[PDB]
Amino acid sequence: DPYFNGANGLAQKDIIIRPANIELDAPAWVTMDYRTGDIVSEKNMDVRRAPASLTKIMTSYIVASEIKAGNLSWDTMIPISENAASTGGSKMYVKAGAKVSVRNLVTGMDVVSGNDATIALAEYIGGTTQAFTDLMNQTAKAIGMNNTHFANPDGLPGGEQYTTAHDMALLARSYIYNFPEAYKVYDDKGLVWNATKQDSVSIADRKQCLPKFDRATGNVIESYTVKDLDDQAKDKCNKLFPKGDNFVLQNNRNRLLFTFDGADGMKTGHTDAAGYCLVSSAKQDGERFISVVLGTTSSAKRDSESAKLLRYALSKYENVLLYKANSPVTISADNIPNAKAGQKLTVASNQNIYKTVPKTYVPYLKQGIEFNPNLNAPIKTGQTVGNLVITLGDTKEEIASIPVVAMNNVSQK
Ligand SMILES: [Cl-]
Repeated sequence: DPYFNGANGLAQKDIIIRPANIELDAPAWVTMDYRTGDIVSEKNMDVRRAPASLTKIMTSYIVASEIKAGNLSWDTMIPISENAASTGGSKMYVKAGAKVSVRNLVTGMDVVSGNDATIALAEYIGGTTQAFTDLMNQTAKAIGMNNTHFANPDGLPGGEQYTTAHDMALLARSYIYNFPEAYKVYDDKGLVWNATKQDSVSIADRKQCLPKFDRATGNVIESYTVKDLDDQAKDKCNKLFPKGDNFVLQNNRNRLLFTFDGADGMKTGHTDAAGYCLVSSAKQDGERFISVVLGTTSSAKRDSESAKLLRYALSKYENVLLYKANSPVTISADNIPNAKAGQKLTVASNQNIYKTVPKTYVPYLKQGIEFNPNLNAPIKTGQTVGNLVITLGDTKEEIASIPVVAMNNVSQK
């Protein structure tokens, strides 16, 4: 175009937007992608703080492992000791001398944070609660939680007791991966618990019948309140909600289940030493993130600040396979010193580069080979010659770096 001056200089290249460093007033947090393990946001992620009921995640972790290993099943009926039934704090209200299934006890532990249920599972798997705590600390070392020490199975304060946001994210990621069925329990909205029979009722079964409960005692007054029901569906309301049976009704106190779209976990906790804490996970279009927030001064901030982290990660990041393993990258070998002029050099790594990167970076990433600057011929097949490098645009800034190995031979002159 001869009727415009300086169009090439007037044209505006798109400006790459880096994700801004998020700011919360939580003393510690971490946000991690599930499939890559990459950390996209964190503060003080290795500072040791009190665990509170996040301890119950490890207890639930060990319960799932014993089920997967065949030493336990969801159907197994555990006796409730008087020690378990009488533990204070959050209860699911299991009675001493009763038998309760693993499925019910795990639901009480995960959804209601019941200490009596946690203690009942611990006594059964470990014998004593002390022995079970030792198993918790061994399992923590095996997962790689190197800054974590539990004093008991339920997170009640007392004794040496700590974890980190990074360690809790490692535990959660392992939980999602190894125990997907047990992890589904954390998405339960609440627990409808028949304390008389010592068994639960599906929340869906409650919404069908809509029973009437005495406000002051939890005793069922009416089995069904629905105006029109089938005679046989009416009797199933009468069997699941008898007349006079005592019921306890509790919601899952992870508010994110109700407010955050795609949130399916995980666990809350609160002591004076730990503050309000939340391990949470949200999935949106195949992309799952894990967030841990520790030490907030209120439950509302605990939920507010966790949602900010999950929304920030889910909307600004992306999983990309930057390098497919065993992919050749060939270049001319003439420039490398002491090399014969005829030959070429191919390099490759047996590893992938699968990384969580900002969405805004993706169209600007470039594969590059950074050779050892002192590389001269001869070089043998299987010799390490440098790194495969992912850079951002035409700059030298590196997003990923992986050592690369020689697939050819070069002969010196
Ligand atoms: Cl993911």
